[PDB]
Amino acid sequence: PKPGDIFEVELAKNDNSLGISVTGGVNTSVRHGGIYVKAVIPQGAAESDGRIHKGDRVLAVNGVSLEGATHKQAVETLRNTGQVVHLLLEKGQS
Amino acid sequence: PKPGDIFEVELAKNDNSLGISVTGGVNTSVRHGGIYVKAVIPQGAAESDGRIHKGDRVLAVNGVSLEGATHKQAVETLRNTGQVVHLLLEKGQS
Amino acid sequence: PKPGDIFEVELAKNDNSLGISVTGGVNTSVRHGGIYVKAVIPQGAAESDGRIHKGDRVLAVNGVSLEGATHKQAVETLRNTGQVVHLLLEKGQS
Amino acid sequence: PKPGDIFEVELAKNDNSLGISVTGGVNTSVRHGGIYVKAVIPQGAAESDGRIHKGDRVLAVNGVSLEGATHKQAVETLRNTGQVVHLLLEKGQS
Amino acid sequence: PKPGDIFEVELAKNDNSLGISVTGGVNTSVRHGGIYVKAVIPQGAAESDGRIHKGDRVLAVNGVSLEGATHKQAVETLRNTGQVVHLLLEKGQS
Amino acid sequence: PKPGDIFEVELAKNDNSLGISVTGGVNTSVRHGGIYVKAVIPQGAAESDGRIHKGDRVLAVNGVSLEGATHKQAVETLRNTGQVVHLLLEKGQS
Repeated sequence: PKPGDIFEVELAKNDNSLGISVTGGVNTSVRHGGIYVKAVIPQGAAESDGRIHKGDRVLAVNGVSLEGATHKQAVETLRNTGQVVHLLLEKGQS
Repeated sequence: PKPGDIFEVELAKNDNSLGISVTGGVNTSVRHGGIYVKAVIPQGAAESDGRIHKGDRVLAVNGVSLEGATHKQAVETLRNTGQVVHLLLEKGQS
Repeated sequence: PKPGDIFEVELAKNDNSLGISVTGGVNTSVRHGGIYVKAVIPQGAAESDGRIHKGDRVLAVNGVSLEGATHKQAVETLRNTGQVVHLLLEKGQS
Repeated sequence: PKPGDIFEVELAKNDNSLGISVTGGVNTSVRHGGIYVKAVIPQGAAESDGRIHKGDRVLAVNGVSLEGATHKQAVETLRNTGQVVHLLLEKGQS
Repeated sequence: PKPGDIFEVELAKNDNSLGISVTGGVNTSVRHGGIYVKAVIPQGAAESDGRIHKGDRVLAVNGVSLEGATHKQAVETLRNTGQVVHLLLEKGQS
Repeated sequence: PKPGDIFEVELAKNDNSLGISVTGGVNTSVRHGGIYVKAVIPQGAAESDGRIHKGDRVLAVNGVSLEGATHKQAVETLRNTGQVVHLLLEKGQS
């Protein structure tokens, strides 16, 4: 994808983690309060898969929008998932 | 989804089980012979994922309709899959 | 698709009709009480498209299951759509 | 869909209009700057289709995110499309 | 999409044309015997839609691969469709 | 699917393998340089899943076309993936 493009992934966890950290939330001044990929963890699931990078916006998890989520809630939403997770993203770096 | 809506999931097994029991089949008097989720097994894959609930109808597995399946046939169709399974469902009533 | 396979189409109406007649519904003795394609109307939209054939089962319209529909209800659901309609189907026999 | 659910539509224009008006954008004082459906025009494309309503958020158009878009920019993004437009939404009216 | 990316479009015809011309086929010496977009016709459907460009590869039409098609067969496959057509493409080089 | 149909799968690895061996690539004399399933490994991931068979063509991996791939490039593309891999295929003859 190009920056700005929507894309979706079915991401399998490794070590029961998606291998990303997130930044943002409505409680934050992070732009518009969105949830963004802060970092892909070395040798983690996201990195091995290769489609998600720092800067991508996480729009939804398993069919549910993250709109209105505080940081705590976004993290919890990502954790409260099974071994394969459906993620909807916008490609960052535009 | 709301009751009646179509949804799809890619569900990873836990210890080779999707963690759902089903009821129904053409051989039964259940509704019109359809395959429905009887229970989401505690601690299982379907429960962790959080999208599938008791009463949802399973319409297809890995791209093949369950039409005409007996109960036994549906159970075996669900078992005879790999580690991640594509499921097409209709959301049940609350 | 082969018989039994799930497929979907986005079908544009010709002169406000999808060009399919249906058979079945829970008030009939058509198998499983399902809604099936009775005919692909000559010169109509479904015929021109080429993917839908007599005997295919219509599972959903614009994201909403036809589960439990009477014949009349199914016909209305098809008719109460805009110009392009999303249809979910099961490929029929022979 | 339930409020908060992601959904997508392929919507055909009527009289070269999708038959919805929008509110919001980065510059505006509305809802985190996101783009929301303000109204569905009577007899219009979106109304006939029946899947989009006031309050839904428009996440993307033809594969491209509306993220960071101003009002004018969003309104034009919607206009510079062809006869059928792919829309990604979040169901509103919690 | 970036060059090499898969993308899909539901394209409504304008004046009964998709507004694209193609090059290639197993009877030509075009690379891989593939079918490529030769031109997008000014003011046509593809151009208004904005997602398809010269050099993109057409992988499939309405669910069917163009693998092994001669040039005339590819053209006919494109023509022998309804008012809205599902196209699977690979993004070409710019 | 029928021969020539497009299908997609989300395939989970078993013991870090997709359970398929492929043949072809631009450097080979196989077909028109495409990447094809040579075998599915007994008791492996692809076999258990049941949708991919010898002769199917792999068109893309995780959203990126295998156009122009040498064999070694194709294999590396398959390997440089996470635990669940999105594959786009054309159903082979028979």
